[PDB]
Amino acid sequence: EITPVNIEEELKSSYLDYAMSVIVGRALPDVRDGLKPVHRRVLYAMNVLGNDWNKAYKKSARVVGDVIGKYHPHGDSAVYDTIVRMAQPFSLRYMLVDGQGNFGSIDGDSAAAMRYTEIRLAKIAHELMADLEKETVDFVDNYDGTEKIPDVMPTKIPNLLVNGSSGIAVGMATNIPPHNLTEVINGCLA
Amino acid sequence: EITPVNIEEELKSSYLDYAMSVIVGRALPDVRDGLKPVHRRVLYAMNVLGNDWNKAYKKSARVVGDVIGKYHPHGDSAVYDTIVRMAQPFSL
Amino acid sequence: HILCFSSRGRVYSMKVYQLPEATRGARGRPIVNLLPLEQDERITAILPVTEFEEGVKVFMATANGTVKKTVLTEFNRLRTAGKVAIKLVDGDELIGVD
Amino acid sequence: KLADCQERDPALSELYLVEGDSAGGSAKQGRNRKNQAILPLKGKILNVEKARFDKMLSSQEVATLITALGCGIGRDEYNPDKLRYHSIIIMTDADVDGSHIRTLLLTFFYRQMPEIVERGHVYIAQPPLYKVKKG
Amino acid sequence: LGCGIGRDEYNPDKLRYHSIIIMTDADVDGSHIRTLLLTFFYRQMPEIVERGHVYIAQPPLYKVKKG
Amino acid sequence: ESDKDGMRIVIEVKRDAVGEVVLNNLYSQTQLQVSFGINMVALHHGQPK
Amino acid sequence: ESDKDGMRIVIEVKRDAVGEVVLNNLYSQTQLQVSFGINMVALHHGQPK
Amino acid sequence: EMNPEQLWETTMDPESRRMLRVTVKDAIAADQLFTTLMGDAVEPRRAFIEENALKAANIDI
Amino acid sequence: EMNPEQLWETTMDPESRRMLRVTVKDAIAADQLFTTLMGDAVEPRRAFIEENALKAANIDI
DNA sequence: AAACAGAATCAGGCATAA
DNA sequence: GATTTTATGCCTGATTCTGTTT
DNA sequence: TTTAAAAAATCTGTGCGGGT
DNA sequence: AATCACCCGCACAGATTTTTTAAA
Ligand SMILES: COc1c(N2C[C@@H]3CCCN[C@@H]3C2)c(F)cc2c(=O)c(C(=O)O)cn(C3CC3)c12
Ligand SMILES: [Mg+2]
Ligand SMILES: [Mg+2]
Repeated sequence: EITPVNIEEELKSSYLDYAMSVIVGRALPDVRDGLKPVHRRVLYAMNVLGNDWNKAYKKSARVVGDVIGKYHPHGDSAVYDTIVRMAQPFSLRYMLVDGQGNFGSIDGDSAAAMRYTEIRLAKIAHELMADLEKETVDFVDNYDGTEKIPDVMPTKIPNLLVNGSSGIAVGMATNIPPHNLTEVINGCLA
Repeated sequence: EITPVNIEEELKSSYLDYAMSVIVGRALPDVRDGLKPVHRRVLYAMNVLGNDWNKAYKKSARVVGDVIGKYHPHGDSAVYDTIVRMAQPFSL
Repeated sequence: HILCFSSRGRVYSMKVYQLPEATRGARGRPIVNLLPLEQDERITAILPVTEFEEGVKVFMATANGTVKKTVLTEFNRLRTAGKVAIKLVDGDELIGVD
Repeated sequence: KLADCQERDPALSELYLVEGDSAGGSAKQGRNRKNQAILPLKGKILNVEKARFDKMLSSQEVATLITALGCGIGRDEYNPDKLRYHSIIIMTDADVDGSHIRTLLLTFFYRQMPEIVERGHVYIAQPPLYKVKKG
Repeated sequence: LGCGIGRDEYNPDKLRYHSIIIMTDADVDGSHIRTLLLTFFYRQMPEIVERGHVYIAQPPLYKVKKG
Repeated sequence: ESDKDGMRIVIEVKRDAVGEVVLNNLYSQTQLQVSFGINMVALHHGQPK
Repeated sequence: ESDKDGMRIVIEVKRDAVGEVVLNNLYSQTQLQVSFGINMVALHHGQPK
Repeated sequence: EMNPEQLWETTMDPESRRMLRVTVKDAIAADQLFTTLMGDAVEPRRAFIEENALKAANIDI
Repeated sequence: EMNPEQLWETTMDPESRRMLRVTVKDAIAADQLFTTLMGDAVEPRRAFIEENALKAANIDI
């Protein structure tokens, strides 16, 4: 059967849904740990896989497959592009991923495909997820209700100030520059 | 530092290496089970993952990632093309 | 400052250091690259000026014994193309300006 | 990229606008090819509220959509009596990225072809979300 | 390469580099590509080979570490 | 005209011809009849046979 | 001429120019000087601020 | 993620499908809404979002 | 899979590289070998592969 | 003195790779 | 997330040369 | 009394990073 | 395995349109 609908209500409902979803869950960072949802999911998946800083490397395809098959219901090329940026010394003041292979250069060259490279966690990335197994944060559900994901990380590093952020949303945006770790620690102590 | 070499020996050794590798490990089936190496590796990976016939489905990217990252040292698009053909009712 | 008087009573302004700099043995550069003159329009008199002040006048002396006096403030601002400063007749040229 | 039908009377035909290539192929495979047509969309479409007229004319997605509709555009040759189908149906995913595309298409139709909306030729589809089974 | 081709305009004195180095992987496909390149060079430009302008690189295979 | 019931392709015969000649020409010229070359080669004890 | 010792870009100026003037023009017209607009927005209790 | 048969029998079969028909009610507020939500100016859009989605939800009295 | 600095320091540095130089020895056997291995006919290639890869390997003393 | 049979050559398609 | 060019062997249909005949 | 030149005031591309 | 076109906000250099002002 066919039921009528007014165009104003449809427009308003659809646009409000899209705007609220983008504002709250895709493009802005949390003030407590300084991460977007995709960064948090990537780090949690790497931690669950057992990919530590003093063990052997793993291929990027395996990590991308786990991330998009258990936590993140989107495409894989953008996830790989997100992972690549967290390992470049000319992008992050303190890198969070350790890479092995061709990851680009400041000259503007692109990185190799994910069938060629390998990654593992950096040493400072273990301080963002300290005491994760002692019930210090809340857990939420994934898109199926089969897995659980942390709601925020129990970080010891003021990540937002020391690494910055930049994102574009509907109606607003953000732009934060990076800082130096020792100075921020001294300010916190003061 | 610099060592001379004859062209005939280099050509012969390289071509024999490639030909034997392709004959014994890429394109012919085994008479006992009827599978090529890639089919066997895909089935073994799916068995290890616990992807049984009376459980829930799994994303294709996860299986392809496991196969490429643990057993098959090649590209990932041809592996997906191989997996696709094993599920078509008009092919098998 | 440099004031250039052409063969048709046109006036242009320019700085000294804006001119080409070369050595003793060099030939020079064509001034057409610096001023929008005609094909046969050539300078005939140059009046250096330090700065503009008060309402003093500029005495212009041409050939054939012609004289003219004009207020300096009219030349305080000039465009790319000069303005006529004297109505010459036939082959009469400015030879002395102070 | 259009997959047409066999019926020649425009009052007995339908046109579907689908969100992606995979859904476009799925719709092509399982349709009634007697009186149903399929036109796939790739990527997000232009916002014709923020753009200029020539920019809208030089975009290929909008150009193909205009050609498939068959009415013409420009307020100089726009004749709403030559519409090739009398039912236009919008089919997108049931997530937040389908609402955006629905809004963009509604904006295009309302700003450029008011008579089509006034006469009631535009529809929206309702796919299900769950499936349960016990034996 | 900048020498021309066809044995009607081929002049081996216009070579723009006097060292040509082939670098591939250490597997079987690298061997296949090496054979194809050698076939091209030997069949189409014999004087380049006869004058010793062609080399083959040799990268390592393992890296070991303890402390 | 294929549908859920099964495959169905319709070819219309002209008024001045018999169907059999057209069908045989279609058999001879199109892919309504193909050849399959059988060649049974497999690996036995690590050797082709 | 960048190498393992670091970045190095070489620009050569004619005899009829001054290095400072061309350097200033390069500052003005290319990306040898950029602006960075600071705008600190983040999520606090699930709300932008 | 759906098989073509499921898609047909759930969405495209005229015997068992459900749809919506789009109509225009006022035609004088529709222009305002379209201009506000899809226009170039950002401030009206931000104010609209902040007023509707943020504050009105916290107090649904 | 190698970092660029490792690749340079192990393969491309003139003070550490090792390479091979290609020469021609007989020039009458090379033509026959190239024709057999890279030619159009399949039977000589199959015979050569069999002779050099089965009998000369499985049988030796 | 062109037709006309017979022979030789050339593309394309099929499943894993670069 | 589509389209774009090669290797490797076997079979077929269409096209182009070559000696023969009316 | 025209009438070419400043000179201001508006428009128009472009790139940053997660998504289709 | 590289290449191609849109959404979303902000800042700025460069190109077009109006408006004024000194010369014939
Ligand atoms: C075919 O759509 C895409 C285009 N195009 C769309 C344009 C209009 C139609 C004709 N093709 C052009 C190129 C593109 F340029 C890039 C991407 C892309 O990067 C991407 C991804 O997952 O990374 C996914 N998609 C599809 C999911 C949208 C892309
Ligand atoms: Mg992309
Ligand atoms: Mg491929």
